Amino acid sequence: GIDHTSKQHKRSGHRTAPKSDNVYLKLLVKLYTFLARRTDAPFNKVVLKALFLSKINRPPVSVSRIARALKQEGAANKTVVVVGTVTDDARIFEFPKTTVAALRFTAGARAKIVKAGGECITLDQLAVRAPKGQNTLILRGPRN
Amino acid sequence: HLSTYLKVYKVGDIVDIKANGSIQKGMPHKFYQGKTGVVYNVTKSSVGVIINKMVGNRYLEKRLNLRVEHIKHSKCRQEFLERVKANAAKRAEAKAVQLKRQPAQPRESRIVSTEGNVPQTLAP
Amino acid sequence: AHFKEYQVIGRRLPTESVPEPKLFRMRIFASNEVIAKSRYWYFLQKLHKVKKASGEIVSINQINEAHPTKVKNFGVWVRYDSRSGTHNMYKEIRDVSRVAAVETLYQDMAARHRARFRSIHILKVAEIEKTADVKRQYVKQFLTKDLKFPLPHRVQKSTKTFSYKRPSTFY
Amino acid sequence: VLKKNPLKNKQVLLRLNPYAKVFAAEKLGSKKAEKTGTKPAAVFTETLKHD
Amino acid sequence: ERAARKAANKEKRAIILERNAAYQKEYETAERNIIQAKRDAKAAGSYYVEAQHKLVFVVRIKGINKIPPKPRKVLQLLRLTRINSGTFVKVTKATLELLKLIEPYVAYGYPSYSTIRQLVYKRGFGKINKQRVPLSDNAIIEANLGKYGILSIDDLIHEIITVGPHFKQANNFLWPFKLSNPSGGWGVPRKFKHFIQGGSFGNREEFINKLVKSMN
RNA sequence: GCCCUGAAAAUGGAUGGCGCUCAAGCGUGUUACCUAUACUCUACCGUCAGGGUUAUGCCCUGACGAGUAGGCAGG
RNA sequence: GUAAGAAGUCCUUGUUUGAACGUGGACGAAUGAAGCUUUUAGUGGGCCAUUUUUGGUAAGCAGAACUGGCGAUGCGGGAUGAACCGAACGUAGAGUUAAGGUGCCGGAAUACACGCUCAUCAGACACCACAAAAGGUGUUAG
Repeated sequence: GIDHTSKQHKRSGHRTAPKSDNVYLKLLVKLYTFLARRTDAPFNKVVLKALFLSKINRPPVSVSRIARALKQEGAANKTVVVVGTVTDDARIFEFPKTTVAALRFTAGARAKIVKAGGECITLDQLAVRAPKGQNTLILRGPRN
Repeated sequence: HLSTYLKVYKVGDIVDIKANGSIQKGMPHKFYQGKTGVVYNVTKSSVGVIINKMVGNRYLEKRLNLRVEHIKHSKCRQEFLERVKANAAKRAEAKAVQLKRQPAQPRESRIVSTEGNVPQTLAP
Repeated sequence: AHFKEYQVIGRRLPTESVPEPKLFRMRIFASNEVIAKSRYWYFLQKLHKVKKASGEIVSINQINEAHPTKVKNFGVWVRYDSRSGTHNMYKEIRDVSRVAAVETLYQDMAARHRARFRSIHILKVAEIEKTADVKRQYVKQFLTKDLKFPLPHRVQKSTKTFSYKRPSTFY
Repeated sequence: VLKKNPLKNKQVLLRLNPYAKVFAAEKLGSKKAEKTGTKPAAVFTETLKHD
Repeated sequence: ERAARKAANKEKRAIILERNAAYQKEYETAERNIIQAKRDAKAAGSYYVEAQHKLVFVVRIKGINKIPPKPRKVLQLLRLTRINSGTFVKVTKATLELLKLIEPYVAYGYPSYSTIRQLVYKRGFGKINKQRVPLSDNAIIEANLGKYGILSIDDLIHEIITVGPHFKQANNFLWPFKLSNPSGGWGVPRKFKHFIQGGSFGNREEFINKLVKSMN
């Protein structure tokens, strides 16, 4: 016998893969597994961890929250990033000309961004633009 | 005991609670006896003391006021401060070590002599 | 096991106020140095106020017999705290060495009294130089002039199971 | 893939501890000691033998 | 490039051999000087006491069932998790109290250089983050404990036996030794008495070398 | 210290049985020996962890494996 | 109970004869190896053992306080046995052992050594645990 101390055969949790069955999302995690493994940048590991999350833990993030983030000092021209979904907001009337990348945009939010002048981009295009996450600003939605 | 009144207690100092029977006023705290707490504020008549009291399995924080007659200066940190100052001196001397503490080590080799002390043999 | 005699000395640890304390010595019969030192401290705790942490041993040594082929008549004092207050015993053993005398003594006590190593205390083993100081009759039996005696029953150890001889025990 | 043991297999012994070669040359375990004749004390032999 | 690799290897190897020769000289002159000190005291009629042992080797003797909680925890602390597993420990008051607590369940003593060398050579396994890696090469030690200047298995043996500044780190790098039961046997019929009472446990102070050489 | 007695019934009966008397009994000591799913070494199965790699996969390394009520997963 | 340091030590002067805050400069016993929610099964006054302690009498014992184990647990030994000794389990092989044992049943010395003992149903773990307090011209050593 050994007189164990650590409750052998632990599983460690941590969601090594997503529960989803979306093949495109699986392409995305297949790409970011390569990137986070070979780059050494921490941004890619963050994004890969976020891709496994559920709908409950991927809340939507608003245009107004993005504009708040861009009102920060020395953070106007950064490429903002929401792994989840991006919603419109009719409470704000003035919107910047920023670049933003996300899985899913709504029609109204995409229209607002395009109207202000910027562009709406996917995560793979964000990868071929900025692999290490250089000049990026990640955002997250209110959980509760 | 008049020396229990010419005793400055500044915020930060650590003191034990030991309430004497000779003063009926402010006899505190049945089990706050031989328990140590630092002082947070002081008024006349008065000193503040805080103690970490455990309930369940968490230490909550109880602040209190006591008469000066019951409290007493703690000699808890005497060797701590002495060792800190000696460590500063030894670090200066090094800059010019094992300043850390160490338990009792095994005593080393030596020689015992027989000049007038011949060994005395005996039995039960 | 086969015992040995060990000289042991103890120093009880110096202090300020008292450098070089008095170096008490003892003779022990025991298998090895560990048991010898335990017995040393066991007797020293009884005699004086010392402790294995409060004292130290100076020089463990062995004592070999000066003449381990010369036959000798030993007299042994023994005592054992049983059942009453302690009471003593004098025995005589004809042997070559103090080690053999002590070994056969321990065996004889275990046989004849059911008294054990833990129970027994050795006071003094002493060779008797002169005849006529030998008191016990079973040792007096063997000091007579031109002693002879037979061994009338011989029984021979047999290596085999079967024998074809109707064996004989003669001499 | 397989643990090979020193104290056998002089090759893996010599992979480590290359002092072993000259150790075995000078032999350094059957090594003789410088002789001396420091006799002991009368008090020592006395207190050993008795009293 | 391969020549550069071989050059670095040759440099480190020469360093190892001079270090090991130095250690051999140290050990022999130390023991010889202790012997001559004993002889000098004897000639002058004085007595010489050797330094109290500072290292001990400990071996587990009892299984896991019906062990009380305090010795169970102390054995966990000393990494004696199973029967016949063993470790070196540095002896001070703090450790002597532990040994007093776990005396019924362990046999310990003062080890020799020969048995330390045999253990570290035959059953020497190391920890590289984890995992009980076999040593098998001086590079595995020069990686991890080259921080402390221990470039070789013999340097590690030296830091062990001569108890050094980094004995703690070297001993924790050393996985607990996994030993078998002795080939000649335990001697005594019944184990669970003291070494003095015809048992096996407790301190025996020199015969642990014999025991671990039978068990390894 | 050992031995005898030192009271206990009723189917035939048990130091486990045979039987043992300088013992095959009592006490003690020295060795050798038998022997477990225990310890050591190796292989294989599975789980867990750590690494590597254009693929809920492939490779390397190591530690572990009791189980009722009951829970989870793969089939 | 508290303490065993970088949320700590030591220089720098504005606000009640001085305290607190603030400005900036120099620097520690041993051994061993995360936290946060969320949610629901089964069990929620059962049995055994040790040692602490109160009360106890024909004898036993009754109450509380830890701890360990069985319950859920197979393996070797005790001739057999839920809670005694050892030791905890993947499938196999080789070696070494534990506890217990080596006249035959039965694998292993009718081994070695020192003594004692003869029982008209000896003994073959004891327990000033019961018969119990002694008796005996049986024996041995003091």
